[PDB]
Amino acid sequence: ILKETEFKKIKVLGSGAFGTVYKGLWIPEGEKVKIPVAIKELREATSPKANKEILDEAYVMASVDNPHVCRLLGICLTSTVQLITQLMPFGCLLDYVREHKDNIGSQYLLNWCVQIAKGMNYLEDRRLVHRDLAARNVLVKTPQHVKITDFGLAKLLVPIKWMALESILHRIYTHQSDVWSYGVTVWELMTFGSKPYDGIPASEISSILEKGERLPQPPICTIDVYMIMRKCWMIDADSRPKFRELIIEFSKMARDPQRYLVIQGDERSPTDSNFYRAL
Ligand SMILES: *CCC(=O)N1CC[C@H](n2cc(-c3ccncc3)c(-c3cccc(OCc4ccc5c(c4)CN(C)C5=O)c3)n2)C1
Repeated sequence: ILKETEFKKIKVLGSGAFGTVYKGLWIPEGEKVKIPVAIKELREATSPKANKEILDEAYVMASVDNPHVCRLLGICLTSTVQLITQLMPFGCLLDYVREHKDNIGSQYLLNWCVQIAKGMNYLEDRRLVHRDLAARNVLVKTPQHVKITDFGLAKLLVPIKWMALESILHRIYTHQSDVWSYGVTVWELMTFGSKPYDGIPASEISSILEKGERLPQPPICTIDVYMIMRKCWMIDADSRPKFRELIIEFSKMARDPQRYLVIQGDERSPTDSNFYRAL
C-alpha cells in the first residue's frame, strides 16, 4: 500500500476485462527520480474488504518468487485501485507473436510453451488456480523470458473461448481447467496470434465442445504437438495432461525444435542475446 501521490500515469499500454494498464513513473517521497513501473487502474470501484482480499491473496502467491509468474509489487488505494508490477517493455506475448509473425523460430515458440507450463506448475504446486491464462496474460520480459500476469484477478473481480467445458457450464475452476486454457494459449502461439473459434458466437461454444469440435491443427504443428493440445481439451478433466508432463514434453521438443514445428525459413542475435542476459 503506497501513496497515490508517488505514482504518475504517463502512457496507455492496453486494457483487459478489469482495467486499463499504463506505463507509470514512481517518484519516491523526498526524491526527484522517476522509476518506470506498470500500473493497472481497475475500472470498477472496490470495497476495502475486496482490497484486503487482493493484498492477502497476492501476499500468499508472492511468498516465494517464480521466474515465470508476475508478482503484485504494490497497490494505491484510490477511488479505484491501482495495481503496481514491474514494467515489461515487450508487452504481452499475444501482441509479440502477431508482430513477429514472419520472424519467430520454432525454438522460441517451444521455449515459451515450457515457461508458461513452468509458471502454471508453480501455481499448481502452491494449490493456486489462475482462472484466466491466455496469451494476452503472458508478458514478455525479454524474447527469451515470459511471465504470467493477473494471477487471481478473475476470482477476486468472461473468456468463454479459453474456458474448459466444466467452467462454462458450472463455473468450476481447477488446475485441470487451467490446463485447458494452456492448450488454447499454445494454440494462439502456434497460429501467431489467431483468435480461437473466430466467427463462432460465445453462446454456441459449449454445444460445439459437446459435439466433439475443437480448435484446428495450426499449419506449423506436427501431429505430436497438436495431440498435446487436443489432450488439454478432453471433456474428462482427469484425462488432460498435468503441467509437469507438459514441461517434460515441450522441453523434449525444444531440444530438437525443427522435428516438431515446420516454420517457413526457420533455419535462417548472438550479441543481443548476451546483452539481454547481462542487463
Ligand atoms: C497485451 C495485452 C494487454 O494489453 N494487457 C493489458 C491487461 C494485461 N496486463 C498487462 C500488464 C502489464 C504490461 C506491461 N508491463 C507490466 C504489466 C498488466 C498489469 C499491469 C499492472 C499491474 C498488473 O497486475 C497483475 C497482477 C499480478 C499479480 C497478482 C494480481 C495482479 C492480483 N493478485 C492477487 C496477484 O497475486 C498487471 N496487465 C495484458
